[PDB]
Amino acid sequence: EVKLEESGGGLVQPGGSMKLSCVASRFTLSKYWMNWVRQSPEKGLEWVAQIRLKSDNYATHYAESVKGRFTISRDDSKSSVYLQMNNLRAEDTGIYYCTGEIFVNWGQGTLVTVSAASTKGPSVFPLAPGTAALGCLVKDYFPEPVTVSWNSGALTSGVHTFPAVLQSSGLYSLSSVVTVPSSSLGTQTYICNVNHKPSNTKVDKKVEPK
Amino acid sequence: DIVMTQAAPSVPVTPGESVSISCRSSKSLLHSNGNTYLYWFLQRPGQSPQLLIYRMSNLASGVPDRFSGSGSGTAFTLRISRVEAEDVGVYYCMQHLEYPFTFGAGTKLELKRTVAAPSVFIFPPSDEQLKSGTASVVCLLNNFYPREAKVQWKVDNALQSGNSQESVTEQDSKDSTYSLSSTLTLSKADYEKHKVYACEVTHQGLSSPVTKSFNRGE
Amino acid sequence: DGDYEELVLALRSE
Ligand SMILES: [Cl-]
Ligand SMILES: [Zn+2]
Ligand SMILES: [Zn+2]
Ligand SMILES: [Zn+2]
Ligand SMILES: [Zn+2]
Repeated sequence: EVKLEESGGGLVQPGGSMKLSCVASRFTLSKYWMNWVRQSPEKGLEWVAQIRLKSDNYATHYAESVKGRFTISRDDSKSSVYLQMNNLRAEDTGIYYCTGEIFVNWGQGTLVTVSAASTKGPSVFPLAPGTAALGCLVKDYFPEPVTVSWNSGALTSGVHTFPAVLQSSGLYSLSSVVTVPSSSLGTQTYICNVNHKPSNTKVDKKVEPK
Repeated sequence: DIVMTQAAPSVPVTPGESVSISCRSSKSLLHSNGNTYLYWFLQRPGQSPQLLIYRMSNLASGVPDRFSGSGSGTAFTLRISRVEAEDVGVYYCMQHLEYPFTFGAGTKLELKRTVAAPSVFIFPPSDEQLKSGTASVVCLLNNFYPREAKVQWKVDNALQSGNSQESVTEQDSKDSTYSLSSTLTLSKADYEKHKVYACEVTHQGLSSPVTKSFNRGE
Repeated sequence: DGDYEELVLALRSE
């Protein structure tokens, strides 16, 4: 199966530069036009840029909002396409995907966060309790994302990890909850496995009743 | 520029029944070629967009034959004959007739189900948190339907505004229900002033609003 | 395979 893979995203200062890469496997890149498409909750799916073949003199086309700041390029011998992003704005934040000519093949996307805010690791607090409810609150972190699991993935049956909410002054919060029988309380150990890769934070927190 | 309009931000369906998703363009997408330059995509939650239809009416390879696409120049329709759980996500149209290529805002497919009253729980702020100088009171609303839920926070049975946030899970793949969290943030000193903390929930599944509370002491 | 290439070439217009 064809596979496209993007890399180079992360947290960047407004006015700064960032170059994204896209590597193709089981795909003769040299025969196909390539595109970059981005996604934000604000603007939805946005087509960013396109690059044609060597015989098309590598012709490029760009979205107007990106013209003059972004440059799309290819290196067929490295089986790769690139997006050089200069003079970055807050509006440029989002998931960036590379795709092939007919939009069948898309990578998993790379997250680009354009902000003057510094990285911050979260705090993990327990949500202690027929059926009983147990949880973990992952408060105060920047930028996104955080990863929450339960008992190293052994207990997935009734888990609900909520979407992150942005707070008062640019800091995120998230709650992760689970449903288990009342008989299991004090008999079965319940632990939330937390990680926030941008700040290099990893927390293993046990959930016990007060 | 070529504007792609998807009038419905969302559409509800009972599993096994049919649905139509509309899209419209501000200019004809018909090329002199005789082809209509329109794509349809499905973006399942937490996944990359996937192609369903190319040239307005052609099924992309490996797409189920329950999908179809039709239209006439500026008005387009995606149809699913019998909706399955794997069909939930966001449906987008896209034109590639002219630069820039443009997308519609998306239409999300939702599954209808019978009413389910939420299972409500209240969680006091942890002792570990109070040392920091802040209190987070969490209210969980478990496995309910429909999406509409009224969550009223009470501190000494006085109504609260501006000091709470909500987040909703995506429709559950197993039973088509939603789950909701409602957190109340108060300064430790303000939390230490009041005693009773209540979470009041109104939902069509409940005969009268349900209240889950606690007294700060215990 | 050449099925994807066949489709791309049939769809391509400049
Ligand atoms: Cl493709
Ligand atoms: Zn050419
Ligand atoms: Zn199927
Ligand atoms: Zn649940
Ligand atoms: Zn063939």
